[PDB]
Amino acid sequence: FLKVKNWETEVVLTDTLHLKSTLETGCTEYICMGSIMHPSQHARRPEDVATKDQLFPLAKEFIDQYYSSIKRFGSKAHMERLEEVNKEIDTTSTYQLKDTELIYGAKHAWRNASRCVGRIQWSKLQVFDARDCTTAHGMFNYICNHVKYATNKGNLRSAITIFPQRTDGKHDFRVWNSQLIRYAGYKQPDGSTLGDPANVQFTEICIQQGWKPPRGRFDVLPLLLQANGNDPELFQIPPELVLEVPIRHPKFEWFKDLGLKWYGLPAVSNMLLEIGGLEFSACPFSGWYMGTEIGVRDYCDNSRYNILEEVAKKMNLDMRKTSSLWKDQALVEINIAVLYSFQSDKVTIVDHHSATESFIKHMENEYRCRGGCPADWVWIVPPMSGSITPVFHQEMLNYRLTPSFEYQPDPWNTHVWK
Amino acid sequence: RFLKVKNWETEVVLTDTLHLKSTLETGCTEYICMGSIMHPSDVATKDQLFPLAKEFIDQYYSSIKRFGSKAHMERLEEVNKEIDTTSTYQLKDTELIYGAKHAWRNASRCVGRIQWSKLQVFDARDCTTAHGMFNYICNHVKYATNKGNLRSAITIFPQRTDGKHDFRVWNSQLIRYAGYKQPDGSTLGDPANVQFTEICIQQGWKPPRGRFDVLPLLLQANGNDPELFQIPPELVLEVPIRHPKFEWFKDLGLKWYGLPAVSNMLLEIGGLEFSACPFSGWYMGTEIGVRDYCDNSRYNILEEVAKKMNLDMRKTSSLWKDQALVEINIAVLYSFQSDKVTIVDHHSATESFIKHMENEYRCRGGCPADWVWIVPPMSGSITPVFHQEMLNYRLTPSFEYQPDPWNTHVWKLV
Ligand code: HEM
Ligand code: HEM
Ligand SMILES: Cc1cc(N)nc(CCCN2CCC(F)(F)CC2)c1
Ligand SMILES: Cc1cc(N)nc(CCCN2CCC(F)(F)CC2)c1
Ligand SMILES: C[C@H](O)[C@H](O)[C@H]1CNc2nc(N)[nH]c(=O)c2N1
Ligand SMILES: C[C@H](O)[C@H](O)[C@H]1CNc2nc(N)[nH]c(=O)c2N1
Ligand SMILES: [Zn+2]
Repeated sequence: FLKVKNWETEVVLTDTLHLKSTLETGCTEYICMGSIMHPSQHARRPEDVATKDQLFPLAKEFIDQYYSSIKRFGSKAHMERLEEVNKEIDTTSTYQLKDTELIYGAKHAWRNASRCVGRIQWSKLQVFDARDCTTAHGMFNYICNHVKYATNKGNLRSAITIFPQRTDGKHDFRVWNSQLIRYAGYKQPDGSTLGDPANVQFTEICIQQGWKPPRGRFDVLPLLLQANGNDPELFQIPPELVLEVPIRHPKFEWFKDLGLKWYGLPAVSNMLLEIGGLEFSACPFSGWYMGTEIGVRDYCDNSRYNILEEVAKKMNLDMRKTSSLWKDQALVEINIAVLYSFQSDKVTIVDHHSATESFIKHMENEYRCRGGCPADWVWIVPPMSGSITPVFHQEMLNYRLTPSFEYQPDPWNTHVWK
Repeated sequence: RFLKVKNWETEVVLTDTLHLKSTLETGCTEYICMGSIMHPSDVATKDQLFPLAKEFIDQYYSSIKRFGSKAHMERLEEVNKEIDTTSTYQLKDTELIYGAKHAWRNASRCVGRIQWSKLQVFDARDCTTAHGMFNYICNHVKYATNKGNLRSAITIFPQRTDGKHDFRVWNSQLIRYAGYKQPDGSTLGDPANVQFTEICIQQGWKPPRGRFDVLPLLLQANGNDPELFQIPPELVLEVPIRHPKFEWFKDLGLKWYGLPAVSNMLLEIGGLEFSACPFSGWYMGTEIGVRDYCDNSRYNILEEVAKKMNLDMRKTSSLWKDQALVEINIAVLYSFQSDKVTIVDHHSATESFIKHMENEYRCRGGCPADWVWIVPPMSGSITPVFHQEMLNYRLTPSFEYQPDPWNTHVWKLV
């Protein structure tokens, strides 16, 4: 057993769930790697098509967990399912999940995501089974339906669309975009960057593939979709499906003249979903924003839109020295504007005070019913005003449970073109 | 073996080899990370002390480029004699200074370590009574305060012997404000110090019962009962807090003390334990402006400031707390700078820490750093440390936490 304490409330929780952790964290009793982005390469199954003794134990573990979850461990259906999975692996080197298992696996991958502050919502996830997809055109159709469903005219709904699992590693389905909706970035001749600097490389691949860039500050990128290991294909998302919020400020009438906007739907498309040894390399999922993701990171990171200087100028702050806290002062006003703007357009958004309070409640729920909740303090604490949120004062234990979402390489680093 | 850390803002990659020198526990395991746990988890025998002493003497003679020398070998022989005959040993003055500086250098939770080699070390190992401790501490406060031009310093009292004769400063810091619980459930002064305030009162302290009463010193020598002393008021430098634009801010009546002086930690050098070792530097503004003033469990002034700012406090999404938090921290920095009392803002402090970290990697092979503590409690991602991967491990000499003395002390009077 392990205890975590909240230093504000003195609430103490006792963790037993960590006994079921599967993968290394990267830490040891002599070194802590808690602030490393990718601390571990420990995987549950090796590189490509596993042998029977490598895959079946992982499948058995997941099926056991699923049938335990529904109070049917050792039931007739449980033992038949094991026999069935055994024959599938025997004859195809893989196996196929039932619809119920796929849904259970996706929801638990979200429930197990230690870096996600939004998990109080984990059981309210709409799962779209796209495992019958065969072409990039079919992927585009599935993604359009996902975006329209999840956007829901601003009343956002969490969703995941799951394309065919990896087979041999040469027939991967991939969304080359990091998110379904991102803005292009362009290297300028004078050395600067127009648009989102984070997407410069992906933007160049799109242009190189035939995309005609309008070369503005907020150009929605095309989709670059790879089916069954083939070369990726470009598609324009119909603009009526792309909900955007123009950013204005409730007090500063000049703020609108900065010309800022953002999109409403955060839709991660570069991660891998791992369920029982199966690897779903294309599994775009979406929820709704916490305001700081846009107002602190997207807008104010030095390597992103980097707007602090512009905003502080318009505010007439003393920008001569750091100790005037002009960056901090502008940072708050920018984040007021983002929240005010989404709320004014009735687009779902959560501020970091409400989000972190919900997460503390979610932790307490999980310790009561599940005996723990894996949580990564470095990622859960918001990137502004940290200690005036309750999660700053909350001790957390981090460990890796399966099913899970994993990072994977960018496909342009691995794809051999045809 | 090597380990790489990356900065995701700059893409600089640093290579850590120094971590191979750790041999004490982080608290984590191969399958669980406890990096956000505040405290993960009588005296050394002869056999335990031998290898600890050797490792320290070895590293000291290596630092002065005398490893393997005649002097090195004779020092090791001398140390082993003392352990064999007395069950402990005594550091040379050079070794004490080196060890104190390196405990600071090794403090993975400290963002101010670019200053580590400029530490003034006061050797107080000849002290025998609480009155002598009081004298040493007054001299430290006066030296460190230096009329506002603060200088880092540490004063080292005699090491633990059998654990029954410990020297302890019972205060958590040398200068702190009292807190008083009221019958109606409210608190006057600093809520963090209510418990220590009660102990002082019970020992005979007559409290003024104000909002900013400087606490007396409660000093324990040689395992005896602790004794009360009033710090001479002219040695306590304080800064009234005002704001460069809001003339009403001074009406809040806020002030703080200039000298941050930690007195409840333990200094370990070569297996020796210095249970009383108060040390001091200068403040980073957020320590006062974010934590001391705006923690819900501390002075908790966000509401009053947001009121006077005419902020909309009905909804969290107005970010009224965030807005008030920034102005309070502007006031703290402005006030200290106007009074010419050393202070550093979190932007300057984290920039210097990154420079320090890179230098340490280049010349030492690494820099143990605790991201959870290094990143400031406000505006985290607009400081460079937020984007810097770090490795946390325990090197010795080190500063350690220890139990509060009133939880272990067995009283003697009547
Ligand atoms: C419903 C509202 C949601 C909110 C407010 C939310 C919030 C967040 C935030 C703020 C982060 C940190 C992201 C960053 O700093 O870049 C995060 C990470 C994460 N979220 Fe959630 N999230 C939500 C829904 C979801 C859903 C539906 C899923 C999956 C089905 C999910 C899976 C994850 C994962 C795996 C991570 C960490 C991996 C990574 O981003 O590198 N989240 N979340
Ligand atoms: C010179 C200016 C210094 C600055 C600006 C500075 C800054 C800081 C800050 C902001 C913290 C976190 C404190 C907290 O959040 O409660 C810290 C922790 C720490 N500091 Fe430094 N510090 C300085 C000097 C020193 C000195 C002189 C020593 C010892 C010789 C020292 C040893 C430590 C240790 C051991 C910790 C972590 C242990 C703990 O506080 O729980 N620091 N420092
Ligand atoms: C579903 C969702 C909701 C939300 N509110 N925010 C996010 C942001 C995730 C950002 N995360 C960055 C690292 C990565 F790119 F590798 C994977 C995605 C996702
Ligand atoms: C020397 C110094 C300088 C500075 N600028 N700030 C500090 C703050 C240390 C706070 N830390 C809290 C936990 C503890 F009480 F156990 C030990 C002290 C210390
Ligand atoms: C639970 C969490 O570890 C705790 O609140 C820590 C977070 N980081 C901190 N960082 C600093 N500098 N000081 C602190 O007291 C804390 N508290
Ligand atoms: C190195 C460090 O871990 C890295 O900058 C992390 C810090 N915490 C974070 N937290 C969130 N939510 N998102 C991030 O991208 C990061 N980046
Ligand atoms: Zn760890």
